[PDB]
Amino acid sequence: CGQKTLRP
Amino acid sequence: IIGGEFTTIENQPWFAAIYRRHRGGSVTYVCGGSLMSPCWVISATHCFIDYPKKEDYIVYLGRSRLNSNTQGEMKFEVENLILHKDYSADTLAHHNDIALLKIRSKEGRCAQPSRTIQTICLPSMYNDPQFGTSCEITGFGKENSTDYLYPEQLKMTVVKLISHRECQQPHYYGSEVTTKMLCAADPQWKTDSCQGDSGGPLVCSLQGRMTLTGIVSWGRGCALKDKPGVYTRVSHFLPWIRSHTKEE
Ligand SMILES: *C[C@@](*)(O)[C@H](CCCNC(N)=[NH2+])NC(=O)CNC(=O)[C@@H](N)CCC(=O)O
Repeated sequence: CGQKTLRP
Repeated sequence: IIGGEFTTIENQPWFAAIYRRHRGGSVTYVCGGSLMSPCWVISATHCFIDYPKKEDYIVYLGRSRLNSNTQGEMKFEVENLILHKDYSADTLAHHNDIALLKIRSKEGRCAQPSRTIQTICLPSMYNDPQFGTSCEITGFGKENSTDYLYPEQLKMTVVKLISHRECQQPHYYGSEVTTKMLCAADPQWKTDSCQGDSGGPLVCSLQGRMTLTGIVSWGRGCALKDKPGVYTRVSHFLPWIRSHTKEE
């Protein structure tokens, strides 16, 4: 949880 | 919302868009949500009020566009919609706005958490940021109190928190603001949440991981001089949530 993926 | 940042299902991967169906084929957007475990979403009570049927509600996880399918999204049945046995609201506020939906796959299983399908961290006990902390909300909210179409692309905005000393004041909400709800706004009249936004995320990351600090509930007018936005502080509801999630 709180695991916000990275797609920048 | 009235902030300014169309975003996607990868910026707020835990957000659940909640829909209600109709005898005549369609569906319309009610309120937001937040995954907790695989099969438990969690919104506000004033959404399922006038139409309290757990059967005529469909729920979407992994979807950024409003009235259009986002590939790699999961549709659910609300196999159990239990609300808060103390919810009530007056001529302004709403108290105890918090409900839990237990979802199940049309095939028979819970959420399979992945890139888009993700869950939030619950706040610990009596733990909330200070009164300056910028936190971030989202939703398919109303772009204007007066406006009437719900923007087509998921939104997002950051907002500063406010104190009891602050909100309890005369030019604000006086004694309508209680200790089981957080007040939030920007310097003045620039950003806020709004209708359609309810049942969804006040987001502050604490100690590292981004947690479910609050939940959008009410406020007089969207983005207004001396008029914050109120969220149901999940802090105090921690046992309630945990008390239903396991057995009954
Ligand atoms: C149920 C939910 O969709 C909304 C969220 C409103 C959030 N508004 C702001 N500015 N953050 N909740 C309600 O509509 C609950 N009732 C009220 O907000 C009323 N006090 C409305 C008063 C008004 O519109 O001036």
